[PDB]
Amino acid sequence: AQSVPYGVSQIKAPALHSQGYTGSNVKVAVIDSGIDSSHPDLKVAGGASMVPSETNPFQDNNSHGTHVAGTVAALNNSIGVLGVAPSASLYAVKVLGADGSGQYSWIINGIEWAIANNMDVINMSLGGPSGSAALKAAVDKAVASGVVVVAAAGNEGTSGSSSTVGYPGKYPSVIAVGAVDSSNQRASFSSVGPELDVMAPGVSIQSTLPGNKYGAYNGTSMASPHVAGAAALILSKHPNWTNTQVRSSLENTTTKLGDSFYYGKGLINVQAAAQHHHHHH
Amino acid sequence: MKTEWPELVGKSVEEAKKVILQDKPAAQIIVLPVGTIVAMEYRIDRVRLFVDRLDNIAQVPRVG
Ligand SMILES: [Ca+2]
Ligand code: NA
Repeated sequence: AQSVPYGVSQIKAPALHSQGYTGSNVKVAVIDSGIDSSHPDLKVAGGASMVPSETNPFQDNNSHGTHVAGTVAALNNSIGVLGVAPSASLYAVKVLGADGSGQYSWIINGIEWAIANNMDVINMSLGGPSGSAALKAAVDKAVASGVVVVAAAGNEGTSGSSSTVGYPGKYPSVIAVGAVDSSNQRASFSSVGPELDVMAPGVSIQSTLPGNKYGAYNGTSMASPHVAGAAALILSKHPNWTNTQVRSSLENTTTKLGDSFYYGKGLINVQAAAQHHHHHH
Repeated sequence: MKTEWPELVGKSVEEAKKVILQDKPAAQIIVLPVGTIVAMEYRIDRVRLFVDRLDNIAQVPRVG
């Protein structure tokens, strides 16, 4: 039997599934450590590797990209977990090696591949404390070209009044996603600042792991793919909505939580986002 | 419970490993070049050490 992880229910994805919308025909690039294409609870549609010494994007030697991919798009069947957008076309864009790290140029090459291959949504469960002009230009180019770009806010927690959101989440063109638990409390590691946009579940998130396994991970890495999956659900119900409209739909319908420095606009609600008229609940 | 080591910035990667393992003997330490991008999962057992091209600590080590 299949299980629905709590975070998929918490963002109200089952309301979209019951309407008949599951992310069909929406192309989502998971820009990450690869995706294990042999996992029976995932269907990988394509991809490419930007890691010079690891040329197969369908081999995930870290585990991280496979977990993130399952939150986006684990299949709707009688096994394992259910994803937020279980019919999405999932692309493995490998820019991190076995050790979970990548050079800025590898990340940029992945974003460029995503643009050239007409991805609808990019998820980046990755980041670092400094930007670069070249990175900003790549994310800005993707958004100018129509792509919804979602990234983890970072796991730096608080530092007084300072923002601790990392890049690329900290760029205005990118939706930066912080982590809450099942009670809607901010995770203590979740980055903070005026660049924090929305929150999603990021504590004890069950998803797919390589070699036909499942497990619970924590991080803003786990929160980001709930939002990327929600963007795929919204586009499946409204295929002509622009990235601008998908982003505003998510922002304008959150359930508001605390102060925006710590919670941004609050928890996403994909049911309210995918209606024509938007308001917060 | 110590979870960040700002006093280690500018020290050698060797001294940083020694000090972290005294405070957290089960730590899983990984050494990476400063200015790389990493996955955003949170692992309580892990301490990343970001070094400069001289192998000195270039960023405050913290658990995660
Ligand atoms: Ca399943
Ligand atoms: Na942003």
